[PDB]
Amino acid sequence: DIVLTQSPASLAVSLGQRATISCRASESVDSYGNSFMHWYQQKPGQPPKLLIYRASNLESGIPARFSGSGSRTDFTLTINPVEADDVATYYCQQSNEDPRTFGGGTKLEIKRADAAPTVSIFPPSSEQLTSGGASVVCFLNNFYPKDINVKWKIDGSERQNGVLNSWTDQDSKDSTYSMSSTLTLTKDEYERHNSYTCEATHKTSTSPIVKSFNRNE
Amino acid sequence: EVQLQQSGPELVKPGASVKMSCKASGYTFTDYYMHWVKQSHGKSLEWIGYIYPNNGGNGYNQKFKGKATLTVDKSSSTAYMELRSLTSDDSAVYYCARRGGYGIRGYFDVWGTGTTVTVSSAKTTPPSVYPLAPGCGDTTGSSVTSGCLVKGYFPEPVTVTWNSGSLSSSVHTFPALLQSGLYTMSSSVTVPSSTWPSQTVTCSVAHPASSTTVDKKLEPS
Ligand SMILES: COc1cc(S(=O)(=O)O)c2ccc3c(S(=O)(=O)O)cc(S(=O)(=O)O)c4ccc1c2c43
Ligand SMILES: [Zn+2]
Ligand SMILES: [Zn+2]
Repeated sequence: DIVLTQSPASLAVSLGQRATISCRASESVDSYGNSFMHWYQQKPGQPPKLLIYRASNLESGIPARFSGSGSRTDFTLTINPVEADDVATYYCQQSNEDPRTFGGGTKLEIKRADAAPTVSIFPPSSEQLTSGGASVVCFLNNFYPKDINVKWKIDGSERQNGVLNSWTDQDSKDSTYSMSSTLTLTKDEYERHNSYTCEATHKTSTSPIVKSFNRNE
Repeated sequence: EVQLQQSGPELVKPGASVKMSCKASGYTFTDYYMHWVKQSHGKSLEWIGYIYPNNGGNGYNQKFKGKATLTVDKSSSTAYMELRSLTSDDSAVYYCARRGGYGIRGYFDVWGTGTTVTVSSAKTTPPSVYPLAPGCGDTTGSSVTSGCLVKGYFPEPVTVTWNSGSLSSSVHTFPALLQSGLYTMSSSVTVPSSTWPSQTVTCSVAHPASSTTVDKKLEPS
């Protein structure tokens, strides 16, 4: 069956710049003078959407910043210029022979200036404490690049595990990311110690950003 | 416009079946081939098979032969896929898509809204919703981040809205993660200091799978 290999798997491009996305098929996908390769855009959360068909034809309603070239085995999707809401995964697909097959996708990331997180920390709610559980939560908001470490400290000793980190997809307007980090304890372990800290380490500073609270106030 | 509306999320036990639908509008259902496509979280797309409504004929990816079955209801412009002997391998998003172009080798010009299938033994559980507000006596500094932690529910998903959608631009939704076989997600909103707490803030959490909605007022401790 025809294998499509896209590259890169992942691509960071600045606003206003040109993105180049490749797809190579293991067999020629040409027939009757055409190249049966298509490109789709998928924004996260959403169905794919047709950008280009038969290698180079622009689907209607799709802006001319998107263009496709190539024939036989090598194909290119170009985005030019790239805009903030192009954050998506792009997929090539052949339909020259059954079964139709898809490349593994290329995830387009917008490259923008560095931005430090805004960190907020929150103790367990009295509601949760009544259940006998205890989650401490730390929001790390509007940062770039995506790469960030959160370190949890309880009275100055570091805790893993019980930590769940979860990032948003890159914002399609400001191109930043947010993260939440949740440390889950038992009500009893929670009530045993006093000081809780969420430390965010990011390339914006040689210096961790710290937020803390003391359970007894 | 051409629309393909797909049936809602489905939770199915291992070994059971599921049947899902795709309603066409804005065009002649009987005039187009309908294809189906599997997307497993949230990466690779695989073509399943196709069906001609009016007529028709159908065909499958060999990988999906034992597994999938395509049917149509022409009277009601609805295409159907049924999946049998489900494994966690079949937990995925399924799309229907219209085939365009002049031929058998056509591209897909419209995609349906996607049906999410979870294959699991874990029981439907509603979420606990806890407020996330300052704090320890003081607010700092010029903007205030509030949140709701939505915890211990199954299956996915939930929807969190803030002041019935009045807060919007500031909302961050954090994807759900599975701990101890239950889901936890959170959502934050940020408002101006000068506004809080005088202007009250409520997160509403919907878990359609358990028909439960919960509102939480973001009181200060
Ligand atoms: C010389 O044979 C041609 C020519 C064209 S052309 O319009 O671009 O000249 C075709 C244009 C489009 C074709 C299409 S498409 O509209 O679904 O992209 C499918 C097929 S197919 O091989 O019969 O499935 C074709 C089979 C043969 C085809 C063409 C298609
Ligand atoms: Zn071949
Ligand atoms: Zn944001």
